[PDB]
Amino acid sequence: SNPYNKLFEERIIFLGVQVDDASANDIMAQLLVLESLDPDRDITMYINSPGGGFTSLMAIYDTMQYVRADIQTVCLGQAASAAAVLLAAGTPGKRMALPNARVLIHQPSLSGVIQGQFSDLEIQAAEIERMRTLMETTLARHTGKDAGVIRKDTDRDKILTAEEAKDYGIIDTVLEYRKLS
Amino acid sequence: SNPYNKLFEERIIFLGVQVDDASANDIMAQLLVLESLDPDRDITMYINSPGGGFTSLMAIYDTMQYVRADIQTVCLGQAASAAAVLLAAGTPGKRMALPNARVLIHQPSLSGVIQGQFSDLEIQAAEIERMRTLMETTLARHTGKDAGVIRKDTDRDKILTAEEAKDYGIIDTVLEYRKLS
Amino acid sequence: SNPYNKLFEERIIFLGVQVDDASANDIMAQLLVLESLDPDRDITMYINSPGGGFTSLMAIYDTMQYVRADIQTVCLGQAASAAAVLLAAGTPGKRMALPNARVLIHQPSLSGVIQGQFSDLEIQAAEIERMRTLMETTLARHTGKDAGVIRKDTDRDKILTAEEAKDYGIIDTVLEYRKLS
Amino acid sequence: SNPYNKLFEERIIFLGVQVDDASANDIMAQLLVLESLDPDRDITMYINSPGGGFTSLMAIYDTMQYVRADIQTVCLGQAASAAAVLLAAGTPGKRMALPNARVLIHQPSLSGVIQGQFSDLEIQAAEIERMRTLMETTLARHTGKDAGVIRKDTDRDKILTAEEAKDYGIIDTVLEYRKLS
Amino acid sequence: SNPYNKLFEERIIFLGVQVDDASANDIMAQLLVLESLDPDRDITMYINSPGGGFTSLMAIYDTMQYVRADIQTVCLGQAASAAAVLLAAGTPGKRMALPNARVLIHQPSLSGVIQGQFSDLEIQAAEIERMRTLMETTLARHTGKDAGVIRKDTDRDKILTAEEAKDYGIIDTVLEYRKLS
Amino acid sequence: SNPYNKLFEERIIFLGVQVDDASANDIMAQLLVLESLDPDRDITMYINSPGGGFTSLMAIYDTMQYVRADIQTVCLGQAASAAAVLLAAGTPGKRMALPNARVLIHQPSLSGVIQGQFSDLEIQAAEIERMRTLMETTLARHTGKDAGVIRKDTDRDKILTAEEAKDYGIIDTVLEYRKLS
Amino acid sequence: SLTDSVYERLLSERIIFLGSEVNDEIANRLCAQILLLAAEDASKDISLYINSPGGSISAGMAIYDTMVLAPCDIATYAMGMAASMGEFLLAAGTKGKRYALPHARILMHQPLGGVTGSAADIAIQAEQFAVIKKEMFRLNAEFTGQPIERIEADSDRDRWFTAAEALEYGFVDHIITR
Amino acid sequence: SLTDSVYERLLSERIIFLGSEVNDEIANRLCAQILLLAAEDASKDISLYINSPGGSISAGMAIYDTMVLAPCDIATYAMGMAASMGEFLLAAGTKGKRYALPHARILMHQPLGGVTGSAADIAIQAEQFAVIKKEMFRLNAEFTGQPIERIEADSDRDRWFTAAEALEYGFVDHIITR
Amino acid sequence: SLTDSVYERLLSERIIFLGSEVNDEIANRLCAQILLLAAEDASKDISLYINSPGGSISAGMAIYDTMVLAPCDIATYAMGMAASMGEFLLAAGTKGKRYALPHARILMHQPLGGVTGSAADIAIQAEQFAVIKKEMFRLNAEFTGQPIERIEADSDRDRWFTAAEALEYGFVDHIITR
Amino acid sequence: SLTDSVYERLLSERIIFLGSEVNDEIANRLCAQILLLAAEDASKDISLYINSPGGSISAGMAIYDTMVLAPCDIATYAMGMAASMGEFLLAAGTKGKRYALPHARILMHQPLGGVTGSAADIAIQAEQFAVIKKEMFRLNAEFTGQPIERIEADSDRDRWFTAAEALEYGFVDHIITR
Amino acid sequence: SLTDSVYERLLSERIIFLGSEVNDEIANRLCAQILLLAAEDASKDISLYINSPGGSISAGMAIYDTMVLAPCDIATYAMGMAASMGEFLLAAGTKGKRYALPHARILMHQPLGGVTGSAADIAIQAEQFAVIKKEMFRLNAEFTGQPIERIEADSDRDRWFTAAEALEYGFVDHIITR
Repeated sequence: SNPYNKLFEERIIFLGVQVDDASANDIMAQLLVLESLDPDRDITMYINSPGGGFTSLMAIYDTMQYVRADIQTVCLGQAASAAAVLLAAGTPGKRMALPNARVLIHQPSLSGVIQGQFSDLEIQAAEIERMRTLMETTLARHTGKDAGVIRKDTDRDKILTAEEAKDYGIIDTVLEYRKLS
Repeated sequence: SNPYNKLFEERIIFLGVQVDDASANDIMAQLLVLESLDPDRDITMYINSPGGGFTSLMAIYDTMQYVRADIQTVCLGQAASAAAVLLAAGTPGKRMALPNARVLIHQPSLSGVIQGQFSDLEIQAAEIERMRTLMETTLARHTGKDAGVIRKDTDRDKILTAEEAKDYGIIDTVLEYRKLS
Repeated sequence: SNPYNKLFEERIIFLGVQVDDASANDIMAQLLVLESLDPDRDITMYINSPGGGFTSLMAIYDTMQYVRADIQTVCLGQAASAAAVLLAAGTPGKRMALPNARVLIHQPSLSGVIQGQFSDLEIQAAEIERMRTLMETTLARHTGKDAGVIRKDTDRDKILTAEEAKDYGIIDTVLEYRKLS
Repeated sequence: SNPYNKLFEERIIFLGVQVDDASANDIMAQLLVLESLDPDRDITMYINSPGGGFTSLMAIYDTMQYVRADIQTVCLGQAASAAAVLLAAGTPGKRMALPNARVLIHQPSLSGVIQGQFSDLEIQAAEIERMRTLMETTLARHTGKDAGVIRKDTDRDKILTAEEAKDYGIIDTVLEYRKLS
Repeated sequence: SNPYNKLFEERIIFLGVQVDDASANDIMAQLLVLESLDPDRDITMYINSPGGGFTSLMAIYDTMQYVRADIQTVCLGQAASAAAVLLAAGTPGKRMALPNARVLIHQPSLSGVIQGQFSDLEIQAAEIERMRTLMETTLARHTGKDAGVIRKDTDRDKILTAEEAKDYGIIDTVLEYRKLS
Repeated sequence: SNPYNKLFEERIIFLGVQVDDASANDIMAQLLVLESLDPDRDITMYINSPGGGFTSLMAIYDTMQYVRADIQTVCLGQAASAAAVLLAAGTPGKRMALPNARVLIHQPSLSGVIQGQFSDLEIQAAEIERMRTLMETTLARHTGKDAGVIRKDTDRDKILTAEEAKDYGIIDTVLEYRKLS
Repeated sequence: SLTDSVYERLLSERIIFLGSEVNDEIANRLCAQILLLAAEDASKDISLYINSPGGSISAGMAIYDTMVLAPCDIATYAMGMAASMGEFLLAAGTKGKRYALPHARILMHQPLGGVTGSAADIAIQAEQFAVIKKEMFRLNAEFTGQPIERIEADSDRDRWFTAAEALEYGFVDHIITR
Repeated sequence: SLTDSVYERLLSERIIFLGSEVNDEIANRLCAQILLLAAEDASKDISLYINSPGGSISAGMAIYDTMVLAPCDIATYAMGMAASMGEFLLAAGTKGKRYALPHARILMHQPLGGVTGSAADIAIQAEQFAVIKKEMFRLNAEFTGQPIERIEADSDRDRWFTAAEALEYGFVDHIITR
Repeated sequence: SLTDSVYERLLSERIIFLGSEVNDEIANRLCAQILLLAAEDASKDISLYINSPGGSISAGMAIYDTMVLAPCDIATYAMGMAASMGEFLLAAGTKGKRYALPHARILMHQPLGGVTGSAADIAIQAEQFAVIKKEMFRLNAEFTGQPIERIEADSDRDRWFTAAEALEYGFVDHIITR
Repeated sequence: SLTDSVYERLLSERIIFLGSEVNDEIANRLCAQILLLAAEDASKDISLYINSPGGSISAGMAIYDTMVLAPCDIATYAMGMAASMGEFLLAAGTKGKRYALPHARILMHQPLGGVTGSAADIAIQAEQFAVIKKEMFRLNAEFTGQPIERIEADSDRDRWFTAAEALEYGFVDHIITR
Repeated sequence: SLTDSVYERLLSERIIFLGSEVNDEIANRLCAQILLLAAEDASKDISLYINSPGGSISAGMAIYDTMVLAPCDIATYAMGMAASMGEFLLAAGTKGKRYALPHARILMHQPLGGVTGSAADIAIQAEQFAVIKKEMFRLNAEFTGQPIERIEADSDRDRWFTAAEALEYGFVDHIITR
């Protein structure tokens, strides 16, 4: 079997560039299946992604918190926007990142049910404020920072290094390199 | 086997973004197969979708009510428009949603047999009133609200939170998070 | 195995949106195979479709009547135009529909051998009258209504509810819901 | 296995809408394989098609006559133009059609090696007369009608019903329906 | 297994419409494999094709002559242009054709390494004369006709019937039909 | 298994029209795998191709010389431009070609890292002179001709016949035909 | 453009052509031409030539009100089709000046309105359409001298009139022969 | 545009060309040109040059009625094809002024009408077509001086006439040579 | 458009260019230009410059009959290709006025007619083509002063004539040098 | 179009530009301009400005013969490229009037002819090409005052001449400086 | 076109704009405009306004030689970018008449030449490019009054000059303020 499938056998979910609502459903399907196979074993989620739709990433967030097995999160590469919520969402003591990892706190982009309401500007601006509120609130619950602080940083597109992400409360540890020579 | 297929083995149907008449047939095929495999075991349907065609979602609704096995419904993410009917349609005591789930009551969009009748405006407006009547009636049967109340909310695009959805009669419980740390 | 294939094992043919001459051949292949596997066992055909080409749906009609095994028909969702003939064509006592099913009697659309004859208007209008005659005649043989009555309704795009379809002779029974709570 | 493959196991070739030179080769491959598997067992060919290229349908015709096993032909739906030759080509006593089957005798369309000869009009008109001669001659050998009679009907796009096709010599029997109720 | 694969098991290569340099490589791969599997058993090549690139058809020609197993050739349908060389190339006593087969002797079309040389007209005209010389020479070696005779016929697009092809030296026998009634 | 895969089992690599950098990697993967499976057994490479990118064909060249197993090369059809280097590169005594094979010595085309440097004309002309130098040098090492001689022929698009290719040092033998009649 | 050159020369002869669609773009072009000709000289007639399958009901009404406010008689001619709004316009020319050529075909029928927007909007557009259509039928009854009941019985069917029948019915006052 | 410039200069010489299609767009352009020339000077003839495969039957009838109402003789010339409606028009020129050039080819045949809309509409369009076609045949019989039975026997076959035959048959009064 | 401006200025000098295709559109444009120039002043010559690969046989015949009926001498020049119908036209200019430039290339050959329609129509188009082509060969024999047998022997082969050979053969009366 | 406006104003100053391609379309446009200017006033010179990569050999010959028959001196200027047929034309201007600007680049080379049609046609086009090319080389030898052997030795190589070299070689009579 | 109308009105004021690309098409348009203005009145100056990223080196040289041969002073203005050939042209205006506006940006840099054709052609185009570029640098050294070594040191780097720096360097004689 190809990797990804070997990774699934090892209870590893790899979250990549496919961040459409359509793929969010695959991540949720993977979490639901790994929990039923063995509720007492950790699930590792690797994150390397340029954010994604906020609505579907919140659906993943609730699934991750719903599931009984601990989920640990590892940031490889990128954890932009909304993926930073999913990174912070892992079980405390198990949020990890590699040294050149970058966590990017951004306002969520407009997506979800934006089908074609007439007052698109009043409605979509309202959806944006709601999404920003959820991102700020959700990160505050998982990082320890007041939502007001998170907003100030979110509004400025603050980008955190793997070490800064610890100080900001997203990462518990920065993974060491293992140099054999 | 990949999830989705593992989910089917566990009697779980995952209803996502594929909400075309063509996919409605797949949901019905899954319900018909799970019932014949074991009529006495519950079927879990996970719902995360931006509505869909009303005509084909009503075809699913009748299949769900036809089937002898209890169907329980879980809203992950979205249950827009017409998917809210399918969410309400699960067996009472078994309609569930995650906290950031949003149930969106909207008038059904125009679809189905809209092949090219000459008087498209008189006919399609008539189809719309019929579809609205079915949505309002169907939700009233499953939520306890008078169809007249549902119409007032439907006409205003009311969006319900997972908790509001209980008060509105769509959800029996809001699923708890399981925080291990 | 995925449903549809499980349905075939159970002798169920699911007729959906794929109503092209190319797919009519698949339905006929399925009927021919199920009959040879066991000529004495019923075949269930589920119908949910926006009509289709008349010529190829008549080819299915003859195959259904040719086959020794009883074919029972269930309307889920739609049975528009020409699919209503196939619905009526099931063995009497075994034509069934769900309550929100709609059977739509329409004149057949122009298809089949319309390759590019010079006098397309005289020829295609002649094909249309022939197709209308077959639809009216075929429904009369299976519904009990005079072909003249069927024509009057066909010309007005009459749409039948699952209950009206019994009165009109297409459906023998309307399937009950099985509410467990 | 899916039908078509089950049909092949039963020595049934299903000739449909795929009537390109590319698919003619598949029909010939199927005839060559069924003969080698068992030269003494009948091959059933089901025909439902809007004609096709004449050149490649004649290649099938010769393969059918070359093969030692009897080939029986059943017209389902259409047997337009050139497919009527293949229908007539089955072993006498075994040419069959369903009641709503239509056999359409038409002049063959222009295809085959029409690569881009300079004098396309003189050459292609010559190819047309040659193809018409082969169709008329081939049907006369299998129907009993003089080629001159066939030409008169061919030139008028005569369409035969399943019963007329017996009188015209293409069909030996029209298949009965089997009504169980 | 599907035909074509059953045909390969029986040591049959079916050469069809796929006559690109890319597919010429598949024919050569098939000849090389059949020879190694059993060098003493005949390979049957069925030919039904609208010529193809001359350069890649000559590559097949050399492979056919290189291979120790006898190769017999059967023309079904077409053997246009360059395919007539491959037809003539089979082992003498084993070149065969069906009665409605047509062998078309044509000048080879321009292909191969025509990448974009500046003097395309002088170079490509030179390639054409070289290709014509090879076709004329190769057919003379396999048909018995002087290359000068072949040129006179080639220049006039002479098309041979299955019987004429014997007189012209391409076919040793014309295959009989096997009429069982 | 299909040929190509049967050819791989027999340690045969078939190099065709797919001469992109992307496919060069497949040829290298095949050489690396065949060597590890059995370092002491010959690898046969069949060549029939319209050159390709020079940079990736040199990557194949080094892999071929790196590998411990003898590689023998057979030219079928074409060995244009850069493929002539790979043909010459086989182990001496084992470079072979069929009689209608043509080896085309051409200057290499522009490819590789041509991403969009500003001074494309000075840089790409420099890459061209470097590539020409490698082709001339590499052929001299494998053909015995001085690189200066090769340049004179390369600049004139000299095309070698299978016999001329022996005199020019690319081919050790021209393969005989095996006529059985 | 020969086509536009010919129409400008004809516009100077006070002749306007309606050759297609009667959509919003065509209605605005015709309204502009009627207003222009009336502005240039209100003492003279305008001749409107119709050969059109028809179009949107609201577009046809814009043309009609412009024809009415313009202070000049408008003659109308059916020179092929005068279908749906093409008929409405034909019939709306002034009395004694509605003409048809012998092979003209007049179709009194209704527009389809057209469905656009969300389900919520479609349900509203349909009411405005029903109102406009009711006025179209009232006006056709007045133009032809028929009971409104006949206008509805005929407009709800695809009933074509020959030029001779169109005259008898009241759409046309005269048939032009030579 | 040289093409449009040449046609405007010719229109001023009272020459109209029908070079293609005879569809609704072409018919409206020709109708506009005939009306314009007759309006400019009704005392003079209009020369119509035809080189066309033909087109829709209703488009050809619109041109024909315009040719008839226009108060001026119209001469017609077959200068290549005069096929289907192209023949109808050719034959519809006035008597003594229908011409063909020696290598002209005249095809009396019928239009196909054309199939559009739903099955319900196609079945109706066919009746209107049959009616128009019957009138086309009556008029060709009158134009050529033939029994209507011959017009049908020949128009239902793809029967081409040489310019010399077209004259004998009555489509053309004179062949132009020099 | 400089291109169209230059051609209008040349048309006023009574010069017509045939630079491509000889399809139905080109033939109608050239026919219109010949008729226009003859109408403007029939006492003067028209000069036709040809540089064309040729085209449809029926298009070339339309141009030819127009050249003949026009009451004015037409001079023709081969100023590159005069191939197929381009040759027919070149050769059809009047006698003493057919010219070629020294590097002109004249190809007497036949058009291919062209295959369109259903098999039933193709079989008919071919007969009309054979008839037109037979007339093309008769006319080339008359234009060049050759037996028709030579016209067929040469037109059925891709036989190019140099300007000097074209003169000897009779396509051209004079070669223009300076 | 400023571009076309500028060229019309220049054409009135008897200046013609060849800025690209020398394909059949460009050759016909230039031939038309040369004929027009000579027709307007044959007592005056025409100045041809060349900045072109070249093109088809037959297109270049059409321009050349037109330049020769036109009864007026033609001056030619290389104001960038004069490549292939661009050189042929440059060199074909009259003597004492062939000019190059100092940074002009002149390429004596051959056209590629171009491959079109079936293998049977390609083999024929190549012979006509070889004949035209042989004449191109003869003419370049005459234009430059070189042995034909040098013209072939240089035209078969991609040999660029600087403006100063082009003068020494005989393509250009003068270099224009100020 | 307002854009072309404005430029024609400006061309009559003897003002030429170079707003983009300096490709072969732009160079031919500018060369035509310079030649036209000088032809209309050689006693007056031409003002060239430059706002361009630059382009092909051979296109810029065609414009430059035309500027030089034209018998009239040419003033040049940098009114945004004068990059690469845009700078070459700016600097090539006559002395005392090279201007920059205060926010102008001047980039002395080299063109890339451009790679086209087969590997065999690319290797040749590069030599012609190297030769043209060497001349570009010699001319910039002469235009600015710099050692050629500085021109190379700066042109081989993406070194932008402010308008004030461009004046000090010698590209510009004056800065225009008001």
